[PDB]
Amino acid sequence: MTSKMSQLERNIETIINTFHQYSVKLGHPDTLNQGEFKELVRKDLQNFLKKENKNEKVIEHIMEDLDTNADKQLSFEEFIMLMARLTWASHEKMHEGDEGPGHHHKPGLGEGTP
Amino acid sequence: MTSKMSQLERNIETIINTFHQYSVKLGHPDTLNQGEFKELVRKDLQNFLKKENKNEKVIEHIMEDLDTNADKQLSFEEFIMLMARLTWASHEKMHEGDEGPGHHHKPGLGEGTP
Repeated sequence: MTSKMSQLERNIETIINTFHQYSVKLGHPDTLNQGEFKELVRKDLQNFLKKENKNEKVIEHIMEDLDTNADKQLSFEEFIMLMARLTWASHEKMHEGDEGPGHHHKPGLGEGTP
Repeated sequence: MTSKMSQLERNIETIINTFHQYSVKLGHPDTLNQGEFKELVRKDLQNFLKKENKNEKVIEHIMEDLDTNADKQLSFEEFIMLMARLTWASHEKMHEGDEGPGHHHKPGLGEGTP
């Protein structure tokens, strides 16, 4: 086994460093501030949170409501719970209608895929 | 743009459904219980949390200490903060010594990669 690393672990690492590229805009990337968080959602989550991406104030809500440390910033733990909120959304997408549809939801969350 | 999906979003989705395969062992996968969480860490996080993976009691701690809903289970939000704990660890790995080493840490977190 050359690849000790696993599917989830690599996936987490990829998330961590990319989220941190938005976080690193302040230097030692220890957070996502209002601007960094908005951009983060605007670029990568633009699809999963696309409905949310259409408004700035909704993102502003996650921006500071999740700001448990109350600095208008998001620490690893704070933005990570954002991923849980999004997990609940992807939980709803997890019920793929393709097995037997009662009502069809859009791909990946809201996505249009041929 | 055929791939509306983004690097982080796909990465999150991959995490969600795989974590949920361990969560789905109970049916509607709404959690990771003690056994499901241990296995989850044991299989995928076995590398990132490898030092932790060597003990069961440490995983048991994350198992129920993170169990904010106090059912000896981990909801999406509860296991997601686990990923933040692991984010702090990967934050330490994020300081890749390869740019200019003062002290070298093992790859990806603890990994040995040629």
